[PDB]
Amino acid sequence: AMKLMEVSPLFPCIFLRRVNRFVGLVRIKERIERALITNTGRLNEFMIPGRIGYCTPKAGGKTRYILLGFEDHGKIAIIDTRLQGKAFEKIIEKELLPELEGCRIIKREPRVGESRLDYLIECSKGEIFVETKSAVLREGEYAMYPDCPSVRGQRHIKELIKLARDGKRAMIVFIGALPNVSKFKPYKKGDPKIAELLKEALEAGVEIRALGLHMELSGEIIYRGELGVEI
Ligand SMILES: [Ca+2]
Ligand SMILES: [Ca+2]
Repeated sequence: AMKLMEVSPLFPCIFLRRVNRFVGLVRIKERIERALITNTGRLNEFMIPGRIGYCTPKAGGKTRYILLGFEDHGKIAIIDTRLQGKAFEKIIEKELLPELEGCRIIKREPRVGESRLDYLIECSKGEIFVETKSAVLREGEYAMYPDCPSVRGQRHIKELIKLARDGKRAMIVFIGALPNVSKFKPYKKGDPKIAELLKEALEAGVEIRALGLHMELSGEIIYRGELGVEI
């Protein structure tokens, strides 16, 4: 394990209810507060009235707090996809993935086919498109994706497959931002098309990685290393 970054300040809160896919209500001390949710998943196991979450302030505009994660086995599971992405960016910056040494992000959200993928990364010998996905659904030692059907994700995997068949470099990285997981697999029930598409991706040449991450109550974000991938 090693430290990537720190989030400050971090406020414990009580999760009250999800208003819609973008917003939740939480209790912070005396106050009921609107908190941004940046994760399109159901997060049914986390979004339970009474559960302890962790928020950070947001300077402007619509909402003043971001719900970053939830208490999970004494640590914090990171649900916020923006934070997960920032953690990934630190991994790239610090060159902590040997295969991506000497590589850096040159474009964020470039258009690819009918969609956009997270990153275009430039290396010494060429470029690589990298899509990162949240994997915070737990089954024992596994982090899983997704927790419900994702058309957005089906599209992304299709564009990755097409890149690889065109002989371009393509990668999907699952961010297993849960403490105490050592492996990754697709949650077939959540989206059987995605599980089928990930198999097709492997065969086509799309590189698949999964990373273990969590946040400590201190705000420190910890990179545990890679998770064992099953597809
Ligand atoms: Ca994206
Ligand atoms: Ca993404």
